[PDB]
Amino acid sequence: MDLKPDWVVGFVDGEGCFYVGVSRNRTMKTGYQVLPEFRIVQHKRDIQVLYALRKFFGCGVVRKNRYELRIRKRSCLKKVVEFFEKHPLKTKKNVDFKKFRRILIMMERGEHLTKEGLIKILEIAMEMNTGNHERLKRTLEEIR
Amino acid sequence: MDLKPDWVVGFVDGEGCFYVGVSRNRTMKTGYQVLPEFRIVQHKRDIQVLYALRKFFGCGVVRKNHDDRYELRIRKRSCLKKVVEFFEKHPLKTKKNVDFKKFRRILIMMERGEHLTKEGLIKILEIAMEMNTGNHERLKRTLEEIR
Repeated sequence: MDLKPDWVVGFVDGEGCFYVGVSRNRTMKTGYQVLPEFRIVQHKRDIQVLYALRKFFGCGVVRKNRYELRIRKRSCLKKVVEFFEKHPLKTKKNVDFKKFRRILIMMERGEHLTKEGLIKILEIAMEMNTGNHERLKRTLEEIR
Repeated sequence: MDLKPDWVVGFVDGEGCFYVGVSRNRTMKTGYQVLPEFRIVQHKRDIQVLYALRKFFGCGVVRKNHDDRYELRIRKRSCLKKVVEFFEKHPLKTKKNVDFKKFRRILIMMERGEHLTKEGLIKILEIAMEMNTGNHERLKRTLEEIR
């Protein structure tokens, strides 16, 4: 499988998901962990595409949920982010992408380690289309 | 917005559906009309993409689907022909290509008028049933009516 960058942009506009989860994790000073992730889900008949996309980005995990390319490692997410800056998404995923990127930058620069940075991140995540709004709302309430 | 061909391929690989329906139609000697179509469904916030694809192909209708969803639907023979020739030039990468190839075979058959004959229509229904679309039991009932 050989994939052309604009083919990848099209496929991700269609199938890709930029997500930021937050879970309780009382090890963290703040009490919470932010979990950004990028995911593309395909039926098993198309698992080849998932491996081809892993090869394209040079990183990621292909796993069964229905199989998934899931990217969690910040180094790998960085490559994803710089790909989509050079080759922008076309749908509303572009807007989720930009919030996703902003959170990733904040985390790389360690801003999530303060109460105020965590709060800022939660607010940005609540503006994304990818679920968990009520859940983000409830953790904002616990932090305050 | 303007789209690049490779982007269209990528997007259709992900979200495209090649559909072959059938309905009764008394004006046909065979008693039925095959209705191939290409559809792409999106949430309403991405309505703009549907109009971009419509502009890219230069044909098709954007319409409500259900609830908060909308569709680009391409049905007219002259438009389907433009879709077929596009994906001949720029092949799909996923197993959407298998559906596409079955879809193209059917349209080629329908251009040749094969749907006007019993055996030609039967063959079309049989190919449609090998496709990954949610219409099998309807195709099956139609074959039973025919026989």
